Amino acid sequence: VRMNVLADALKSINNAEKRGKRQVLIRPCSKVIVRFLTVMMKHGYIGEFEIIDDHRAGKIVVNLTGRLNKCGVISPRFDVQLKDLEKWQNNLLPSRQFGFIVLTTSAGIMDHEEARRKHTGGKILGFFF
Amino acid sequence: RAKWRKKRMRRLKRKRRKMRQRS
Amino acid sequence: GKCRGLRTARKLRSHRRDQKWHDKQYKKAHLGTALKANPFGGASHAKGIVLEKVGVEAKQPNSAIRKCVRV
Amino acid sequence: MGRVRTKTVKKAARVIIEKYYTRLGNDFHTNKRVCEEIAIIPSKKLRNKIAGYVTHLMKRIQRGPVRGISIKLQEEERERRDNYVPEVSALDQEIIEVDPDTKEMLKLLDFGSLSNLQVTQPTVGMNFK
Amino acid sequence: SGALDVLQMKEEDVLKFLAAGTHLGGTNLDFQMEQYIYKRKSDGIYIINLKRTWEKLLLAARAIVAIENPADVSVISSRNTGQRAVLKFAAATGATPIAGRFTPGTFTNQIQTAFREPRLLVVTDPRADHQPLTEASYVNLPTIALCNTDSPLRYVDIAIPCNNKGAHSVGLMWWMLAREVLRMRGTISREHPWEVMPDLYFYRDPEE
Amino acid sequence: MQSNAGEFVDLYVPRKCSASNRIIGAKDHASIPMNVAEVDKVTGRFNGQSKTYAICGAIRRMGESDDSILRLAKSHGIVSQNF
Amino acid sequence: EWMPVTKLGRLMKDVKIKSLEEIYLFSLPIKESEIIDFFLGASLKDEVLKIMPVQKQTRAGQRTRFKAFVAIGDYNGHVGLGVKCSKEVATAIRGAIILAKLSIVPVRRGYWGNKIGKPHTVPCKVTGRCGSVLVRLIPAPRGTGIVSAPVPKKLLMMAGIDDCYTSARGCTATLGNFAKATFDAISKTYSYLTPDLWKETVFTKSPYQEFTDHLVKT
Amino acid sequence: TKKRRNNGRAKKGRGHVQPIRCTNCARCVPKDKAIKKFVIRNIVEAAAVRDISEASVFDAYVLPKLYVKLHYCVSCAIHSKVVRNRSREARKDRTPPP
RNA sequence: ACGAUCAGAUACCGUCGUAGUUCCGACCAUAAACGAUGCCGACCGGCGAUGCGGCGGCGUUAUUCCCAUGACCCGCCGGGCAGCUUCCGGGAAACCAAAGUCUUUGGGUUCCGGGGGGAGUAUGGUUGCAAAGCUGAAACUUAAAGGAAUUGACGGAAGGGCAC
RNA sequence: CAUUGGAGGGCAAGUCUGGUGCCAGCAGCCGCGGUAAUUCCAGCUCCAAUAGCGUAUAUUAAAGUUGCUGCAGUUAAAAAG
Repeated sequence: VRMNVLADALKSINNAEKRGKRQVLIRPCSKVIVRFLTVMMKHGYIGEFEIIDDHRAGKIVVNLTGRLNKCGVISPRFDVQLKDLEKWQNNLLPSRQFGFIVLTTSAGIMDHEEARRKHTGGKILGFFF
Repeated sequence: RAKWRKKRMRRLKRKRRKMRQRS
Repeated sequence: GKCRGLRTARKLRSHRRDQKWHDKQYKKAHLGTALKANPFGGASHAKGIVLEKVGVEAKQPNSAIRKCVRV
Repeated sequence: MGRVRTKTVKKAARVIIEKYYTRLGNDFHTNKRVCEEIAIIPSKKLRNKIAGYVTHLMKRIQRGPVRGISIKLQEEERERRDNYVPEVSALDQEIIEVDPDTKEMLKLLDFGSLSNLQVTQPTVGMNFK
Repeated sequence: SGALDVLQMKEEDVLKFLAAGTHLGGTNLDFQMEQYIYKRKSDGIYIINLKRTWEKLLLAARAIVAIENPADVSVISSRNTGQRAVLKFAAATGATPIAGRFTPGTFTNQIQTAFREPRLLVVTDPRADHQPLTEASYVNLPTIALCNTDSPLRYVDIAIPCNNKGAHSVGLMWWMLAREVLRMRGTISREHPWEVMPDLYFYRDPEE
Repeated sequence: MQSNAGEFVDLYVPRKCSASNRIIGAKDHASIPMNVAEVDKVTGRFNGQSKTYAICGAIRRMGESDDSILRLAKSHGIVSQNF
Repeated sequence: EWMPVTKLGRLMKDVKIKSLEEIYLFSLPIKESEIIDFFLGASLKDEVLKIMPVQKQTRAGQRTRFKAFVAIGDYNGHVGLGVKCSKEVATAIRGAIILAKLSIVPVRRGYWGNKIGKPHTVPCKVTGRCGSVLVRLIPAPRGTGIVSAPVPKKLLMMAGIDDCYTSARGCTATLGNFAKATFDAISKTYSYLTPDLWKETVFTKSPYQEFTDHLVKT
Repeated sequence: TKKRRNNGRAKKGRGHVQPIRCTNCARCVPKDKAIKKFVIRNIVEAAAVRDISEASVFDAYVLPKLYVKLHYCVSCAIHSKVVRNRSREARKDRTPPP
């Protein structure tokens, strides 16, 4: 079956981004990729965006900006034991000056700095730059 | 040519098969 | 194929073991044939008894007749 | 009879028909005795061929706008012709028919002009397949 | 461009725009021209937007006037269909003309005779100047070009939407572009209609 | 930039291209920061101010540059006409 | 003695422009050597890498010509490469010298993660490619020196890149495209986009536009 | 490596294709691989029909032609000069014998 | 098998010709079973041409037809069959809109290669009447085998000027 | 009186000399010795650690030549018809 709209978002945005279109429309969506959109906004990589309502999939239009390089999707879905967090930081994302790996865990959505600040780790799903 | 290398191997395999089955 | 699920170890580790069975650096040290057919049982020395002394040919590019002993 | 001629005369002609042209002859004998004074070469072999090709040049000079030489007469006359008197052509031509499609377009501009509504509507099957 | 309706849409342009045939480009379309059309016939041709035409044409004038000191910009073709127009545009503008025959390396080869240092490139047409357009992409000098529905449009920075096939339309374009550029320069304060008439820029086999 | 304590991230600011909201590299050739004259709009005459356009180099090959500077000029407000 | 030819270099002699900034804003084709041999007068620290002959086979004594790699650096952030093919080792050396003088590329520097002191390495984790060699560059703090083969060791220290980890996914034994890849990696430091970026510049008008005064002379 | 685009046969979206055999060669090749020309002519391959008209019952008759789907193999095409090779790009563009 | 061809022609080539080619029933399981290139899923430039269905109707054309409807006609859509060019990008290049969206390494998942040879061999099992198919090592000889592209010369490959 | 491995590149020193003439030897790789030998045997000289040096065989790293991080399957060995 069709799978992993998170991965499909992280592929469609990078499909259109190097082609330079100002906004983008993606057929499927989820509240959690919405949540990645919001984490992305708190750093400002993307701008504001619109959530086209069609109960069938839910489409998203989101603006692409020169604040971005790429964000990865990791299936299988691991867990950061809060020992391995620094390891994952140093071996996936290109910079400690920007970009901060993403975690779904028992304290809300978050990126790895804010995760370390609340002292709770969990699954890796995203890492951006 | 590899075709007749294989054919030489085939004939020699028949030789060895019969020489082993005889006794 | 190239699959990447999580609990896959029942496929992952056993297929990886089977696909390991191709390196020389695996065969030459993980099946009895290597030890049990090394020209000796394994030793930096090979003590023995000389039984004759002769010369060995070389190939004509570097033509030579070197001094070799049957031990 | 003859042979195809060389660079030492191609240059020796596209210099003299450039500068000495108006002072250059109209027939071979004249060309050669022009060469005697206003030519500097180590022989008469080059001189004879220069004179032959200058005979060629006058064959080609008054022969209409000619692309195989260049002279003042040509330079000025073409420039002077281009220096021209536009006849009464601001309207560019007389009465103009135009299409209802163009009229409906120029409705956006809220524009018209001297108009007759040229009708060319039905098509007979188009670009060859 | 501009918010002055006098530089903008006036009958002063249409009375000649419709005369030439400026509201028709060509049969087919490349995928980079949809910005400049409003209607389509039942007859196999696309009728361009003359308003957007004048819009980007006035932007072209803006570029031509941002030439702070005119001695240093090339107006080029190599096809006689616009050779006369480029000659008579450069003669009156001051920026240098090249037409008829080009030489690759003039403004690309470091060592060269007629080593010319332009600062803007004006081309009659991308289908007409293959090599100079590539060299304009080679050296950091912007590119201005006419644009048809048919035409390939690569490396075009300043676009002029119109058919560039025909002497009549292209002559209208040069003859009105000169007035527009000098207008936005300010030597023309809407005092006169310009006494040169478009027959001057409709290419001629010179027998006059 | 050069931060106060030396958080040195820029040796300088490279010319950023705004026509597509993307940054370019040091060795480019089609990232052209063209100038455009400003009008007086008492006669439409040129006057002494700059409307600038510097697109990322690579888009010229795609030939989107005309369209991008169309958008840039419309937004810049020296071009107001819209059908 | 010496004379400029092209307009930009002639200006550079006409020193009204002082820094390579008024160039690498615009990414100008700087078609003549002496621009940066004006920008510098000495301290042009070089290294003559190597000579590789390459020959074409004919019915007669086949025809061979030699290519000489050389590199230039200043241990500060200036670095470049010069690669020339010539009849003779001498002409190859001189061609490498001139090409390396023109090919200079300044680098955007930073730290291993510190925010104080003087920049010493790449800002982040990057990778440079060509040929078959993809060399992934990683910074390194104080006390970590140079971690490379001779080629990245040199073409980083001479790039002023003092402490560094190099990685290769390809064959470093291919020195030529190895050098080109490990120089492309340095060349691309301005490609990434950071929060320290993402503004709009002030468009410091072209050397041409601001200094037309001499530009209309010939 | 492949010095052809469709390898000299038009099998594109379809299974194995029929055989047909050369007649200057008597060799079997698949129909997509073969080369097919359609020749028409009169009986005498020159203007001898003028002589045929000179002594004829009717003046000259409407001349029923001969129509043939001429076949060659590739190698008989080479031997008998139907076409010849083309440049490493000029093989791409096409100009069959008229 | 017979005539020629040629030192050998047991061959090409020419003349006959059992088995084969043909049908039916059960075997036999192979190759250049070659797009040498899994499958499902999305996306990424255009059109010169294509095939069916649903579909917007200028002008054709046909039945007493406008309204049932065939060929048309300019076309939209859907996944289908494709060529052309384009730096979208990848690779070592040929090249391929896929052999792309890969270190800026991760949508899912069956087969599978680990230097050359030895070797698809022995050996054991298993189907086969058969020939063999699947399964599959080891000692041993080796620092080279291999592809991709440029230049020389070769060609009884062709297409073109010229020498007594 | 302190040596152990070298004196061709790879791999840190001699375009060293008498020989010897593909001859012994060196060369883990290339090749070097086929009289005008930088690989042999000696003299000086220099290279490398140093009371050490390798030799030889198990062990690791380099390794992304086991691909979990993190392989490749057109052509290179590779996709069941």
